[PDB]
Amino acid sequence: ENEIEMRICDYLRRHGRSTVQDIFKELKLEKSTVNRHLYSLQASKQVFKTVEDNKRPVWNLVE
Amino acid sequence: ENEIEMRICDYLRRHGRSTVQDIFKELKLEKSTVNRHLYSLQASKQVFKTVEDNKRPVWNLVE
Amino acid sequence: EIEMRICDYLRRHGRSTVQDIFKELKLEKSTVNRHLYSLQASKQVFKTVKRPVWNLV
Amino acid sequence: EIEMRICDYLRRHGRSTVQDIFKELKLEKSTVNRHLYSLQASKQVFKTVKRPVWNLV
DNA sequence: CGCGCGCGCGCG
DNA sequence: CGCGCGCGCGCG
Repeated sequence: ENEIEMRICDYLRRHGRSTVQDIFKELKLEKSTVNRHLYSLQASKQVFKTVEDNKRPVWNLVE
Repeated sequence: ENEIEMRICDYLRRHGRSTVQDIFKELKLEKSTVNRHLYSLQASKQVFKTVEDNKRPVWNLVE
Repeated sequence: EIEMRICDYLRRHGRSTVQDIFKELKLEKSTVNRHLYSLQASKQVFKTVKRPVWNLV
Repeated sequence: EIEMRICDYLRRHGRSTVQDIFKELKLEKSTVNRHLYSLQASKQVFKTVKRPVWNLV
């Protein structure tokens, strides 16, 4: 859903750098639902992630 | 939700042995939501699983 | 054991897709891939890319 | 390297919880556990149970 | 189409 | 409280 993606981006716009944990717990969505859209949004260059070895990816808006 | 668990058990009652795949695709729920309740239902002895090494667990009602 | 058979296929045929390997060895694609990625971690095999192509060392 | 330090702690102190290990080694619990379970798979260490307790061989 | 994935995990 | 988990994976 576009609505889910809107809410994910709005969360990132409000909070900045975040793991899937911060996002899904706040939005009250499944972790998997959020990750699906995070990786989808990464593909369309709307979000980006940084990953330290063996750590949860950290996400933020490209803008 | 109890409703989710009801639907999972009803699926199993109708179809018998199933992986999380069969269930979540039919119920239109996230795989994680279904697995959460499967493992919860396993704990309360309402469902059981069999697992061949390196394969998806197969689930069925205890009854 | 499975890893032995995989490395042996590679040792004989060289560059191979997972498809080449599982077809010959009569094994599940997922099984062969699980072992290839573990062998990759072991620095025993490597892939080129997808349709990855695998080979020894 | 981390696995070296873990096995060395075990070699010196014997039966240890992940808590014992990470506190001494100054490492994340998740890091130590990831390596213990890999060493378990390697048949290098084993656990008794939870609060698992770990030791060599 | 890359896929190795089992995973439930929320955990502080 | 066991937790190692990263995981997005839907894939045929």
